[PDB]
Amino acid sequence: SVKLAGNSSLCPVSGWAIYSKDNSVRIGSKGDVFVIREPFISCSPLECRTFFLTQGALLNDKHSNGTIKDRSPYRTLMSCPIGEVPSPYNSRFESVAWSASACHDGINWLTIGISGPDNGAVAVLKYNGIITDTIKSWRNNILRTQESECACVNGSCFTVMTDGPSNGQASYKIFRIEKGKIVKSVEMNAPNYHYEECSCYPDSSEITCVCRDNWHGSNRPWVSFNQNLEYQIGYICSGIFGDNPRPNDKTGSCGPVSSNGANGVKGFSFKYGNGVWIGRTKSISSRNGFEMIWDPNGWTGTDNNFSIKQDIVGINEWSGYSGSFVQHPELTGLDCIRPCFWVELIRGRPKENTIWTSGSSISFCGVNSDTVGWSWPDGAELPFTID
Amino acid sequence: SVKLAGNSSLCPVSGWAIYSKDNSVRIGSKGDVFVIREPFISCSPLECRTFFLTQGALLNDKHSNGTIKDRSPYRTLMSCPIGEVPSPYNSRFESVAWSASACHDGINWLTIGISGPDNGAVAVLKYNGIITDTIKSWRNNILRTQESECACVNGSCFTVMTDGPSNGQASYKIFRIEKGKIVKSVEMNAPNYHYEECSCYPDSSEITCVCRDNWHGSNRPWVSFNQNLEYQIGYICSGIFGDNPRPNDKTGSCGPVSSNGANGVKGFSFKYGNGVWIGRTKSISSRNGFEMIWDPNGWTGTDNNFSIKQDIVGINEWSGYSGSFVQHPELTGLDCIRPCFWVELIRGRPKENTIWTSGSSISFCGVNSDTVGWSWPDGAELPFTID
Amino acid sequence: SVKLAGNSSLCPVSGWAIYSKDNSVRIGSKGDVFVIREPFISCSPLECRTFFLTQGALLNDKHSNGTIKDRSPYRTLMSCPIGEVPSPYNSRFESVAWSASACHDGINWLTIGISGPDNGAVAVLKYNGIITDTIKSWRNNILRTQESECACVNGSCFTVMTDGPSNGQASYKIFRIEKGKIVKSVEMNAPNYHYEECSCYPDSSEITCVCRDNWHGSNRPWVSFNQNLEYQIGYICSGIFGDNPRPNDKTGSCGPVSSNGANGVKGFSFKYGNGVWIGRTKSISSRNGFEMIWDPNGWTGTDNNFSIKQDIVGINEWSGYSGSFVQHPELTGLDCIRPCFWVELIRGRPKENTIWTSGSSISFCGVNSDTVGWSWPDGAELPFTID
Amino acid sequence: SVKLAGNSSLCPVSGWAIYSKDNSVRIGSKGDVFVIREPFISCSPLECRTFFLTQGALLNDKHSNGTIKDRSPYRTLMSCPIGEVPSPYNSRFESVAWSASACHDGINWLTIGISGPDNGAVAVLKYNGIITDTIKSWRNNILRTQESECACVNGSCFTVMTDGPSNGQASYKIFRIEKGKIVKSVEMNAPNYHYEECSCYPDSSEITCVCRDNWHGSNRPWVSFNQNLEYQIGYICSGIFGDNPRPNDKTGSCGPVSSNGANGVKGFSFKYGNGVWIGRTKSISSRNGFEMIWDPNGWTGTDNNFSIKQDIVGINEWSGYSGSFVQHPELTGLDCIRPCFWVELIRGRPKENTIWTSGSSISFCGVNSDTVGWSWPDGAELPFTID
Ligand SMILES: CCC(CC)O[C@@H]1C=C(P(=O)(O)OCCCCCCN=[N+]=N)C[C@H](N)[C@H]1NC(C)=O
Ligand SMILES: CCC(CC)O[C@@H]1C=C(P(=O)(O)OCCCCCCN=[N+]=N)C[C@H](N)[C@H]1NC(C)=O
Ligand SMILES: CCC(CC)O[C@@H]1C=C(P(=O)(O)OCCCCCCN=[N+]=N)C[C@H](N)[C@H]1NC(C)=O
Ligand SMILES: CCC(CC)O[C@@H]1C=C(P(=O)(O)OCCCCCCN=[N+]=N)C[C@H](N)[C@H]1NC(C)=O
Ligand SMILES: *[C@@H]1O[C@H](CO)[C@@H](O)[C@H](O)[C@H]1NC(C)=O
Ligand SMILES: *[C@@H]1O[C@H](CO)[C@@H](O)[C@H](O)[C@H]1NC(C)=O
Ligand SMILES: *[C@@H]1O[C@H](CO)[C@@H](O)[C@H](O)[C@H]1NC(C)=O
Ligand SMILES: *[C@@H]1O[C@H](CO)[C@@H](O)[C@H](O)[C@H]1NC(C)=O
Ligand SMILES: *[C@@H]1O[C@H](CO)[C@@H](O)[C@H](O)[C@H]1NC(C)=O
Ligand SMILES: *[C@@H]1O[C@H](CO)[C@@H](O)[C@H](O)[C@H]1NC(C)=O
Ligand SMILES: *[C@@H]1O[C@H](CO)[C@@H](O)[C@H](O)[C@H]1NC(C)=O
Ligand SMILES: *[C@@H]1O[C@H](CO)[C@@H](O)[C@H](O)[C@H]1NC(C)=O
Ligand SMILES: *[C@@H]1O[C@H](CO)[C@@H](O)[C@H](O)[C@H]1NC(C)=O
Ligand SMILES: *[C@@H]1O[C@H](CO)[C@@H](O)[C@H](O)[C@H]1NC(C)=O
Ligand SMILES: *[C@@H]1O[C@H](CO)[C@@H](O)[C@H](O)[C@H]1NC(C)=O
Ligand SMILES: *[C@@H]1O[C@H](CO)[C@@H](O)[C@H](O)[C@H]1NC(C)=O
Ligand SMILES: [Ca+2]
Ligand SMILES: [Ca+2]
Ligand SMILES: [Ca+2]
Ligand SMILES: [Ca+2]
Repeated sequence: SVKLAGNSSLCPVSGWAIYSKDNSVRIGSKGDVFVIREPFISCSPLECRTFFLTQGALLNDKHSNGTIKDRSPYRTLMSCPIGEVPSPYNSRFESVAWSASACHDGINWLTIGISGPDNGAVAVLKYNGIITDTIKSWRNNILRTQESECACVNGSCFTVMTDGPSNGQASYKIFRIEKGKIVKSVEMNAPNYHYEECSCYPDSSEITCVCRDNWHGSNRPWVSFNQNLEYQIGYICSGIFGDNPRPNDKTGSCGPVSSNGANGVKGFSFKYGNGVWIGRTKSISSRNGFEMIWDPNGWTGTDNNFSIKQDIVGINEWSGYSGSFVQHPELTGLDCIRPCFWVELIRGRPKENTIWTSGSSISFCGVNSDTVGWSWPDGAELPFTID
Repeated sequence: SVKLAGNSSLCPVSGWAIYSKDNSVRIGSKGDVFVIREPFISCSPLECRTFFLTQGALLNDKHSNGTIKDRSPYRTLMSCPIGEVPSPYNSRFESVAWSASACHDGINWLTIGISGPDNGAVAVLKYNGIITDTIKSWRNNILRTQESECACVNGSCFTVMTDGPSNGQASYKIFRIEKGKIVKSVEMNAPNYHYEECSCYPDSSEITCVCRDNWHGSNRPWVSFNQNLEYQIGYICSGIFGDNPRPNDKTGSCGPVSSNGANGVKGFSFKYGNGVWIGRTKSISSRNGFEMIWDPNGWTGTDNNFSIKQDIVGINEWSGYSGSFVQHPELTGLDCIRPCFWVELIRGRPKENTIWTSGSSISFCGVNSDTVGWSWPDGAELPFTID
Repeated sequence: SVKLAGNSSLCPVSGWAIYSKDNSVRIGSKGDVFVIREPFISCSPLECRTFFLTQGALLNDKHSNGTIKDRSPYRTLMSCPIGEVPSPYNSRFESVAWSASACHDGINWLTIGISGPDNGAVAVLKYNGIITDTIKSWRNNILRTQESECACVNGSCFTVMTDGPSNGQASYKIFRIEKGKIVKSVEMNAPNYHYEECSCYPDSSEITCVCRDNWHGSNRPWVSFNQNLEYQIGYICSGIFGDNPRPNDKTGSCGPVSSNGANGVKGFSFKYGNGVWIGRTKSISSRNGFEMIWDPNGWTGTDNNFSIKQDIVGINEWSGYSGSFVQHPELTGLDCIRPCFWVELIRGRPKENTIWTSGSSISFCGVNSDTVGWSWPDGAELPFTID
Repeated sequence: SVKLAGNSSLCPVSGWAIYSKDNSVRIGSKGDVFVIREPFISCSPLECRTFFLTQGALLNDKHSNGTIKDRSPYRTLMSCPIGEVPSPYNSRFESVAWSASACHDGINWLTIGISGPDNGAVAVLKYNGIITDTIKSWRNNILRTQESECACVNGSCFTVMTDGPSNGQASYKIFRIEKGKIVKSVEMNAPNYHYEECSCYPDSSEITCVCRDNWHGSNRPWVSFNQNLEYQIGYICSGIFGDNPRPNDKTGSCGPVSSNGANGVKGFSFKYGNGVWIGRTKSISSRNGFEMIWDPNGWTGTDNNFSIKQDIVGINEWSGYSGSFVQHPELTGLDCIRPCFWVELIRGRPKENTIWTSGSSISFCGVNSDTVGWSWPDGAELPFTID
């Protein structure tokens, strides 16, 4: 076992090849499948796993009732092999959690699970499944984290947490973690910015996080930092607006775009110099569709001009959260960090007539070979028997 | 593989971080989950497992009928990874048993499973799943043991067994076990004491057991011993009374507290010099709630004064048995033996209107970092379909 | 990996300690559990497994209909860890089979699965799951084998097969198998003997098989042989008659006891010089109860006098087949081959009002420490929903 | 780990011994079993696995509705151990796919999964579960592949893909793949030939593929090639016609036999000089029965004369696709490549009155020891509850 280096740059990619699909909701009609949301993928140097927040309940059972609710003492962070349905028969228990992150440093898994009251939640950090640290809410207002993988470089792993309002100014901290122990943290000085649910990836020994402004931004905020937590902040400048909801595409801003800026969805993007690969919903107003868009000047430039779109989920189909995950050279044998992404396909409440909310997932990896657009949606027929 | 040393002292702890939650009863509404009681956790130098006594039946099936009953030829000791629901698809078979213990010496698992008639029960000891010894009832009155992990030091493991009445004087024996073979035993000379269901942990090469006085004590008895089975006995002196039922807190005794002393619940406590960490129910009269209390003078002093309470399960929620488990330095990389605990959350009979009784579990580990009180209860909605 | 020696003698045993119980039928009321019969246990130098003949169907499903029937193209030999219920989620596939045997030589598993028409059945031999030999019926009348483990000594494994009538003289062959290849066979010259379903175990470099005379013997036939297949034959002489059905105990014979001799049940016994440990049903007329009896002169002497009985299953409870299995020194660390046994607890047809027949299992290992009699029966409540 | 050589010739075989049977459809009546079709087997140097295209749904659940349909975004390539039922609790996720292939080079698994639109489908190649290449449709008309294992020789693996009409001339390409990367491809110049769903096996360092002519041939086309993709083409000359549908046996042709040539079924055959082992349906008009036929002159000669038939599935029972798989010397310890085959037993639509279509499987391996004909059919009773 050797620590992941994380010093190479992101692989160049022309399109996105399909990597996995679990069909969780379709299978959970009959099989014993957890009610989940906030899924994400992360890889060790030997496998990729799907992590997820269960609701302590199965699909099509009465305890799925009320699962629109975000935070309870029943929620647990669990994981299973990528592409398999999350069941009690194939899932590893990770942590008690209603917000989470996880990543592998090359030697062992770090998991981060936040539970406890809204006014005093505690993140429990584990390394190889042993508790190695805790951090308690410093603003007493829903201490919360990425809902996607943390990022590792040279034996350290990194994450972002938020505490305070989700509809106004809050407080955002970056953490350096070594063998599950917090060895440094910094509070970002980011007045008028809003960071939620960051998608963070390593690139050339530094971390780049693309997050969600749930306050007053329909473009996405970003924070980038090196191993010592020296950080910079901005918003993606492209007029191909990344959040949901958002306005129609038009001239962008390098600061938060107020139009349709309140609310949001977890997302990601990958920076390539001045260019950006953006994943987003197809609808400007709800969690429908998914597409990947290459804007060669979109990280730093404000026009609404792009060079490539690839369809992922059709406009009339349900999408949800999305996030980055990477495959490092130690896993792939490549000379670059391979970028991949996942999409959560949310079914049930609030859009559909059910007692429950749950999701399935799809994922893709970036390649420089031929790809195609299509739609790979959830495919379950709702409502279910229990509804 | 190397034997666990067990020579370091208990880690200092300021609070209890949440470690696991299985949601067994909620999941067993639909999934194939064993009817269980008497769960406990124990760790090897590589993983922690949940051990439990099944009823040879699944939740929501007719064979769960009558599972208030303690002893039958259908009960088996099985185990699964911590935090996973106990199913026939993820559980390792250990022993035929209606009372049990288990622990790992650093090389292999010892399990102890008692079965047979009330007038002549036999404990079957296994090391790495091979039968290595038996011990038969010496009082012909329900030979029985810890219902939690045994404790290992320097290649030997240790347990306590009781035979005789549960409402009067009985007989209590301590055993030293090496590779599943009993190499020494002693009968404790403890007139007017009652020991049931001991929670035993290693600390500085000696074993400390905190047990249940089911006869006439609402504080908890203790027995401590070294590897040669030279032992001392007492009761926890604190007026923060540890058993359930019990009286309201008041001046304690270093002997059995007669008030509300009959009956009891399995529990634990950790000794730190003159101080004690006590886990107990919140109700004085039934198995409701759970809390951890630090009394800095409570091992040896009789006042009802404490310095720290942390809530675990709310007063209006069902609790049940609780027990110690430790994580040794060989597992954690620490310089001390880490104390942890589990709580059984009992659902069904006798408190609820069901044909069945079963439990889920929560667990916590001691840390010297920030923690919080909350309630993490079972969460199943009873009755079930089968009722 | 090293070949099992099989050169030590059988461990001396005073009684039988309980080793496993699966509760298959009770669990299969709800869980996904195979309809099985003809279970047996066998151990490698690392684990013990339960082998069984499935009916290609689950309990409580319509395809369990008609499972009184012995031979079909749907039956498969599968295995799972000892004490676990045989499900499609925990069972390894071994062979297509309606009669079987299996054993581990110290390096790999041999399995033997017989399938095909009654007039031309073929045994398929596999070593480490690769087909290594076949043997075809030589009498065109239900080629069939042990339904329990084969026996290994010094890199060779041994079994017995029968072809011809089950109610008259048939033909019986002994086979020596090396890495799944038949290297020698002999036809036993045994006029007026009947051998079915042999329970064969190694002892002092030789194999002893105790079988079932389904023709005209209520005591059990035996055949013993060395590695070169030089063999001797006899019947257990004790008047503690071993088969079911049988007469009440009285003076025995060293030849087949005609009284109630037609029909039978698979069984076993262990030879200790002139003495014998006999396992048998408690009823003389049906598959009810189980008990172990030590007769110190019963291998070679004809009196109905015994020195020890231990109860296993009560007289009013269903039993079924039973068989030997051993644990060699390479597994246990002992200086002798440890004798163990299993009992099949048959439920459904023909004794009960169901569409189906299936079994659960119990097992025990011989020890020289304290033991007790009891009853550990199946415990399912019939009929089931599907009936 | 060492690359498979693939330089020895095919083992000589006199008959086919039964290797596995899963009973998937029978078990899926109650258990949680995927709706599948297009199953196939492939082996590593350590195990054999069943690969299959799921429909993202379970048997006896409403999402099995409409599963006669071939191509959807819900279909996934998954695998499980040979002989086990394909469930979400025992199946490894491989790829998103509605057409597939897989094989092991001695070091790692290659999988090939085709998904996307009919007018632009993309094959995603993975080596050890990491995406290593893609190939996009070059004729924009259902890019598609073997539905059975690819073939490996000396660190390279080989497959055939088709793009264009299934009822007229299409385009056929052969690919050489090294560690999941396409290192060479060639378009076969095969005017008036039709290649679908090739069964390809290694033999003496070359690959032989026997396929399906869905255009105008009731005998089977073949293509053989060496590692550099120098290829030859023909049709099996025997008058024992291999496809379904077909005419009654009569004088054959070395070119496509037009009589009943439209449509087809995936199949295989093994070449032994001028002779051929043919597997085929028993019915000339539908997917009923299965039999193996040795024609000692049938590869190159046109008579309808044969030397050996062995029955596999009875004339009145449902069959389906069939395919080759091999076991190399590195797995078996033999000096030749062992030929084996599988049969898909298709149940449901279009032949039966159900909402769904799914299959079970049987397999056999070639031996030079005694064998027998029989019928090992699916055995499920249709319709099911959901119908
Ligand atoms: C902004 C970050 C964060 C601030 C607490 O909130 C996150 C947002 C979401 P999100 O998917 O946007 O929520 C959908 C709400 C649907 C409301 C429907 C109303 N109908 N009814 N009843 C889910 C997350 N688990 C949640 N995180 C935590 C930790 O709770
Ligand atoms: C005191 C130790 C021991 C002495 C035999 O009894 C233990 C106590 C308990 P406990 O949880 O306190 O029992 C709850 C009784 C509820 C009675 C309800 C009445 N309604 N009805 N019908 C469970 C344990 N398995 C049991 N051990 C064994 C070996 O049987
Ligand atoms: C004697 C050896 C052998 C000779 C073929 O027969 C064995 C005997 C039995 P056994 O348990 O004794 O059978 C119970 C019969 C119950 C009949 C009930 C009648 N009611 N109805 N319908 C099971 C075995 N699988 C069977 N072996 C094979 C290979 O078929
Ligand atoms: C010829 C190769 C290929 C050309 C696209 O078609 C293959 C043929 C079959 P096949 O088993 O022959 O199809 C059975 C059709 C039954 C029709 C019943 C009509 N009733 N209704 N509604 C299955 C395969 N998945 C399919 N491959 C792909 C990639 O779709
Ligand atoms: C990353 O570090 C490795 C190991 O020293 C080195 O070979 C490589 O050049 C670095 N890569 C980049 C892209 O900087
Ligand atoms: C869901 O919860 C509501 C409100 O507590 C209740 O009225 C309803 O019956 C529940 N439904 C189910 C299926 O449990
Ligand atoms: C990586 O960490 C090592 C060891 O802590 C440190 O000495 C070094 O500066 C770091 N290397 C890089 C390339 O950032
Ligand atoms: C326990 O033993 C180890 C190994 O000899 C030693 O380093 C350590 O000091 C001991 N610890 C204590 C706390 O006594
Ligand atoms: C439970 O057992 C009782 C008493 O034997 C019986 O009357 C009742 O019907 C049973 N219930 C179920 C669901 O089996
Ligand atoms: C531990 O056991 C060893 C070996 O049996 C013994 O010699 C020694 O006294 C013990 N050590 C301690 C530290 O108790
Ligand atoms: C069996 O063989 C071993 C190894 O040579 C030897 O030590 C032993 O004496 C033999 N045992 C008996 C009981 O013959
Ligand atoms: C069992 O089979 C019989 C006879 O074929 C049939 O009449 C009966 O309905 C079947 N029962 C079930 C539950 O399938
Ligand atoms: C065991 O097998 C070996 C090797 O085939 C042989 O030489 C020897 O005679 C046998 N030994 C015993 C103790 O039977
Ligand atoms: C295949 O290669 C091996 C290894 O060099 C060699 O021993 C063998 O003769 C070859 N086999 C054939 C049948 O050509
Ligand atoms: C199957 O689909 C058809 C057509 O969409 C529908 O009318 C029918 O009810 C469905 N059946 C089930 C069991 O879902
Ligand atoms: C096998 O591959 C090697 C290495 O690429 C090559 O040098 C050789 O020609 C090939 N050998 C055979 C026997 O085809
Ligand atoms: Ca926003
Ligand atoms: Ca008490
Ligand atoms: Ca008889
Ligand atoms: Ca054709």
